[PDB]
Amino acid sequence: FVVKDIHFEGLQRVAVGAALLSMPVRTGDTVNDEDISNTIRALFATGNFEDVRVLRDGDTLLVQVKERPTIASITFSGNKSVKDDMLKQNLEASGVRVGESLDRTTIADIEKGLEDFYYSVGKYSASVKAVVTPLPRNRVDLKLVFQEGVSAEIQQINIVGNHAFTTDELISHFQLRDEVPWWNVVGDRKYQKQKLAGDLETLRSYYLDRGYARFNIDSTQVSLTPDKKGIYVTVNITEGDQYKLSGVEVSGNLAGHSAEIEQLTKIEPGELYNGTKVTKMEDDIKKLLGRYGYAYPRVQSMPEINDADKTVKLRVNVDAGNRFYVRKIRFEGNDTSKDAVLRREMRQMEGAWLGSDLVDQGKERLNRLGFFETVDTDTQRVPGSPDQVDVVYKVKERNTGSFNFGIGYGTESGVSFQAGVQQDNWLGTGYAVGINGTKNDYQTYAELSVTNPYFTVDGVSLGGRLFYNDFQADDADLSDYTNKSYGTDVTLGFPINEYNSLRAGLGYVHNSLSNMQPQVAMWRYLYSMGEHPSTSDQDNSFKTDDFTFNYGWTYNKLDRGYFPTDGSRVNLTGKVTIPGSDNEYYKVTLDTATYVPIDDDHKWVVLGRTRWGYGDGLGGKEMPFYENFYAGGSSTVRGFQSNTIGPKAVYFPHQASNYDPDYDYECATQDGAKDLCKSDDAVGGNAMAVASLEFITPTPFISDKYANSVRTSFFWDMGTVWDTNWDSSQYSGYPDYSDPSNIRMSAGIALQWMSPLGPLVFSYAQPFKKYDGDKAEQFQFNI
Amino acid sequence: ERVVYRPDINQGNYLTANDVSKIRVGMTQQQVAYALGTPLMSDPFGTNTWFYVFRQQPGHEGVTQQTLTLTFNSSGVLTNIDNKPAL
Amino acid sequence: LFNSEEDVVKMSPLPTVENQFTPTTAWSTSVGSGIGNFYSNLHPALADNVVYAADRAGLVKALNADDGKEIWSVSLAEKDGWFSKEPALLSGGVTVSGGHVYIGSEKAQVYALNTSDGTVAWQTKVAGEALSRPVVSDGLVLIHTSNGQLQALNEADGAVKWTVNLDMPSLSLRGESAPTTAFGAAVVGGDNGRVSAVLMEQGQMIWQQRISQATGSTEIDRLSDVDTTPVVVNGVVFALAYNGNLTALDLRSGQIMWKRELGSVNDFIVDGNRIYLVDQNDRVMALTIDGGVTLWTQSDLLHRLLTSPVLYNGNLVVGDSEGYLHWINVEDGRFVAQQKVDSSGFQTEPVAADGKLLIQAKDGTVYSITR
Amino acid sequence: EVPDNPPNEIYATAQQKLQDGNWRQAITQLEALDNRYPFGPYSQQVQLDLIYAYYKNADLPLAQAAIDRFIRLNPTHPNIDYVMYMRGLTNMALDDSALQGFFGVDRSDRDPQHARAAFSDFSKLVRGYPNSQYTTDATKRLVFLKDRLAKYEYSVAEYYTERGAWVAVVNRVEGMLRDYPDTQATRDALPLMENAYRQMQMNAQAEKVAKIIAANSS
Amino acid sequence: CSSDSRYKRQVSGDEAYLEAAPLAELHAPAGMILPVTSGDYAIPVTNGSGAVGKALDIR
Repeated sequence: FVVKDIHFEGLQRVAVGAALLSMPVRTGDTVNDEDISNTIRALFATGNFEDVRVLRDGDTLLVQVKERPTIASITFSGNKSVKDDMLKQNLEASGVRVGESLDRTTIADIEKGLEDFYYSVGKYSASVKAVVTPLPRNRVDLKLVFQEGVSAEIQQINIVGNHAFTTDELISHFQLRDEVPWWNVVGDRKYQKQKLAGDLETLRSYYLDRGYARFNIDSTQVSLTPDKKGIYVTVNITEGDQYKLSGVEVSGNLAGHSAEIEQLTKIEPGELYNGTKVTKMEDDIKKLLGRYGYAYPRVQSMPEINDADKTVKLRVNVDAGNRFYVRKIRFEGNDTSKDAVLRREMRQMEGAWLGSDLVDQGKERLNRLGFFETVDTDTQRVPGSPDQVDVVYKVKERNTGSFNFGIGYGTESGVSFQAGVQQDNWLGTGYAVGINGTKNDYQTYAELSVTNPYFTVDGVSLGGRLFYNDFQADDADLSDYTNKSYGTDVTLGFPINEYNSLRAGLGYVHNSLSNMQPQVAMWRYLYSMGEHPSTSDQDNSFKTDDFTFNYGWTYNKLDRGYFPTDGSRVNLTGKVTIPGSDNEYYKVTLDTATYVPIDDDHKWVVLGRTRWGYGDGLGGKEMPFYENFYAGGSSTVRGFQSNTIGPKAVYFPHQASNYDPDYDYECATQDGAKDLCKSDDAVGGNAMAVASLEFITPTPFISDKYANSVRTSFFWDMGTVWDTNWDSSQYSGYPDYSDPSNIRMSAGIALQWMSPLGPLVFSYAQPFKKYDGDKAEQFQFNI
Repeated sequence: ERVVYRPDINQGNYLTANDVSKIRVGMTQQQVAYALGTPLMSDPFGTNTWFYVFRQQPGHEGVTQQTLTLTFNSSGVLTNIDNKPAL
Repeated sequence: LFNSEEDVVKMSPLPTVENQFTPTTAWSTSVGSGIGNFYSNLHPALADNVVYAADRAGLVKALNADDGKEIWSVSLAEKDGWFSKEPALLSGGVTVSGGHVYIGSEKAQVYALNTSDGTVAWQTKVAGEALSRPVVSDGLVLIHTSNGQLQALNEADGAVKWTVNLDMPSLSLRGESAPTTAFGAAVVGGDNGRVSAVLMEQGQMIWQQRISQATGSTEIDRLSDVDTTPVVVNGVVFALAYNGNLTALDLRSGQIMWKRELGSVNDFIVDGNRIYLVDQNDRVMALTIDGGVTLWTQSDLLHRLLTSPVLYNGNLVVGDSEGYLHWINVEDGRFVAQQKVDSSGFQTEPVAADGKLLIQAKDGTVYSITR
Repeated sequence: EVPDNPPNEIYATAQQKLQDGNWRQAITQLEALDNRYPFGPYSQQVQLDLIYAYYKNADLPLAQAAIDRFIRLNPTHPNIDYVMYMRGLTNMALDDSALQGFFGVDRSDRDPQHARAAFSDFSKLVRGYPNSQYTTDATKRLVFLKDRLAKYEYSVAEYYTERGAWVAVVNRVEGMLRDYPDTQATRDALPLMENAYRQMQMNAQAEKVAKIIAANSS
Repeated sequence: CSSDSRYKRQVSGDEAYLEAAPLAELHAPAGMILPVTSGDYAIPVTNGSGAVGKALDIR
């Protein structure tokens, strides 16, 4: 026969002419009925033709086909713990997807591989069921039922061939967990084969640094115990007869650094053998040669394990390489950032040999940046000579912008607002932005704090800071305790170490006061100011323009500038006055940021966060008590209401504040209570000693694309503020605040949520230890 | 000015004293390139001069430099061994 | 209520409890310690009026097979090593032959407790603990190790005769392939789904037959405790593969008589012609010795982890690892007595010895049962 | 998106949202058109609409994939003059897009990563389609991107002067040499290398720079 | 809920690619000519224009 035309039915994805290429018959090519059957199988061999009926109308072919193509959907049901996509990856492993050709034969073999995934993932007690639901014009839904019972769990380890270490404590060295005790509750205990392979190498490292160097794990076999959960496992090892580290016989391309090698090969001949030390000492050479230029310091040890005297002899073969590998360096991730911000943050220089650590230190200033999300690079040896390494610092940057919460009473009830905004190096342009202030109908505050942190090459931190408080606290008018206060401070950063930088500058401050409270310690401070006011009246106005020298210093060997895990950063701070100031005093303070990682993966970190401060007069005049310290409901001692830890304002039996608000804002005033009354408002002491003890924790219920953006942290808050000059001869019927044992206690958990405008912290903290005027707000919702 | 803690500037692409004695005038570029490799600067339009120049700054303590340039001919064969100390 | 919200899959209970006969106990003498939750192929023995019951925790008992009275008791909780009084941790079941009681330990250190007192009439540290009971036979202690090492000893000192690696799958594919002696040939199944025959005199492979798929690229059952211990009728190996796939095949050449190579069978007896079995369907069946033709069957015990089929008190008796005992029809599958005597359930198998029926439970351990 | 609907009606609904400028909603039609009929006749034209519609919707990871789709869909096509130009334009938007230019702040000091990639595609356009409707348009980018690379390259060459790494001065401007034969920032980088030579006591080599400075003073 | 006029959404866009100009070719005297060409940074200049920039807009 010969075909006049082929009746191309049933395509659903495939072109006709491409299918005509799949047909051995082509529209005028000679037809036999075997080639008709060859036309049957080849459309079956196309993998899209669920039925093929190549028939003919006498001699002209008439092909009747049913179509495998597009799977219109694949729906997953019962994948509680397992991701849809990794299950769908098995479909992508088996070459099927939404839009692919559905062979209805291909259900169970992939379903096997799904249960073979369930096999490999840690179970076998989990089965699947792919359900076909036909969709329009040939299409299909792949409904997928998942019958997930439970994973298999680690039950027992049997170790044989071990003769010097107990099996259970060896498991304690391992992560092969099979216990959460009843008077010891820890994390869970399921199975993974990756735990087994690694904790083999925990054991491989275990006997290694003991001295056992003919130690060898003979085999191991995990029980295929017929219950779908039973994980018992034989471990067959050879103990391997501890060897004495008897000598190192390093040579090779020592490059004249052989003495420097020899301090790195200081061993005790005959001490028990430590291959981890060998593992360490090889890297030290590779750090020794890595700082000498040798970027490829091939170091091949050979422990000649001499069992004849139960020792081991360390041959070490050294190939150092070339020196001037650092040709140049490249940078990526700068598409919003400044290149000079990046280029100023390096220490290993182009056109040099390799000092490998300056790269890492150059990575560490990038670690201490905090305007990044990843610190990484690409140290590409450019091909050709071994002097061409071009190090491509691809990194991931971070975000910017932050806003202060809390604004206004009402919405159009008198324009009052509280503000604060920080544009975070002005989007990383080298212009550090801190801006705040508030305008209200009772007080008005303005502040700027701007810095070019690297205005010049010395880390020159052009920190200009101004403020202006039109503070009245208008109860009816300025008669009730006004202090207008305004002034400025320019402060700089200084080259101190490569992890240290100083803070120094001069602070201007002019204050303007009117008719303040009958607090006698205020009067006492006024008497220490040589001012002799009326005590039963808020009638005393004051203008003072102090001139202070501020100072400070930063230490920096803590992990990250934004999300650290390990190290510490010491933050010296403080001020003194000058000749020319209207008041002569000092104040010193320092608060710490210390990270004690419980995990050595540093996923649990004890936080050392304390606060220290002290201020007093230089002689004659004293420190103003607005320069005192306050705590509770505040910086990290909180769970109280704001600034509710400290001494109190004992009011004079008072007559005239130039208006009492007439049974409002009563100050032992003309409106009653004309007696000495201790306040409840913590007006703070001249010494600060408070702290909080916080603990970095993850939460195992959050997706780790943004759980890593989150610091959940319990805490305990404690401490007091109290005044060293408090003389309770006058406070005889009152408490003493020259007492450091006014120590509170609050505790709770802090919740850092990284919002797109920076992190957002909210917390609940119950103080179970309170004193005078420790007013409380346990829920704390902050920025 | 009165700053003393000035973090130190360093630079390589230079040679040590054995490297000066390791080579001699008449060597090819390749003869240098086996023993010393490339310099990290050569002559881009003039005749090939192989620039192995040390640089360093000690903090508020001056500057440190060993200048050494190596002019070859057009055949890349050594014609000059310039050695020069710091400024 | 404090555990009322979580979710796992379910396996069917035991229906149709029938008690046309009264089931009782012979006595109770439970060690209590025993299998427990910790799975093992240790099983007791019963001979010479001595219920040889024990634990892998160390204690060894001699219970008088009239009342289970403690005749002697020693303890193989190990007094040394890295600690004093460490548990026995036994691999194999209880072998009692002569003046010796043999149990393979998971320390690969085997003993022969003199049956009259339990004193170790010899011990031997061996190479690799066993996936089988120590098959003490013909002057030899036939061992299929965890590593599948065919180790023969001398049963008067443990003088190791050889050590030969057997059919060996990837991990501890857990199945008791006990090395049996059939006419001076070491006959064993295999945890790799295959079967082999070996000269018992020296450890020389008579034949090895690849039979069935095991885990790895064709994943098979891990709930069926397949009896890869071969029960050979004189010229035909009747045994389970590691998946439970059944074949009948020549003892002398391995040549397939017939097969039911589809099985998920756990435990079996080749009872005459009527092969009684335990599926992981947990459906009883009487298969025929010439073609596995169902002479009768019974699925009245679906998704119950059952013990071995035994005939006792004139009925087919089977317990479970749930505590239910069932007196099956010897013919088609009817409970003629059903006994719920335990809640701990029976991991060891019924030993119809000394005229009694010895089973050791997980923790209600030794229940000697009659009707 | 769209149910299993008449495809031209899906296309016309998309076509209206093209004329709506409803690029958020046109792609809502244009996807579900090709989610059911990617073998449809204008489904390749849908992609040529989609590359326009992604870029109009600023959908660059989709404008990433659809071009690479049309790489695999139509490796030969007349509309690759549209595609290879927009591939640079996608990279042009991918390289620098911040709102600091509204504040009057430059972005040529920012990374020319995709501007390097656009410098390929724009040049791959005018090599692939030297006669296109986009040829002088990309060449005007190729004029603009080159100096934007050079102003980037001048900014990174600046720091090595401020560092004093005169070795790293020379080779960066040597990169500015081999890349840019005309950019004025290179002529501004020209005497600094001469300074760097005179700061490396290579004044004679710097005198060679001065004669080129004499040859390029104006 | 419906808002209205006076700046509902932001606006941006530029012809900055047109605002650049080809710059001043560097001449060097004899003995001082060094190469200045590398890949696409020697641009392939071809003509045949179309409307330039956002003057041309297609489907």
